[PDB]
Amino acid sequence: MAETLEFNDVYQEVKGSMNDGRLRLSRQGIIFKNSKTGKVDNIQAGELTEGIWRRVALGHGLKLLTKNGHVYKYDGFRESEFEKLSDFFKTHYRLELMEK
Repeated sequence: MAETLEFNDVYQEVKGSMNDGRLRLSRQGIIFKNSKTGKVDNIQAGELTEGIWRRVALGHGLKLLTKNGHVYKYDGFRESEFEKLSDFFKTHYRLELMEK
């Protein structure tokens, strides 16, 4: 199975704003880099408590909750990405993406 997944065409959704950037999943966690501002966010695998897959304004999106109460939303996936994302979360993050 894949040890990394990369999405170069998704967006972080913050209060209705859509910030383009690059999302990279590895066995250790998730990194998002905002293309405009260069701002990098990191989520460690062990910090994830919940992952949700749902329809959003552009395609589908992930909504991720961490143990410290932070919420991260990444939007603009094709629906066909669900299987690889679901498998990655289950295998490496030991979490089952909830479909809502």
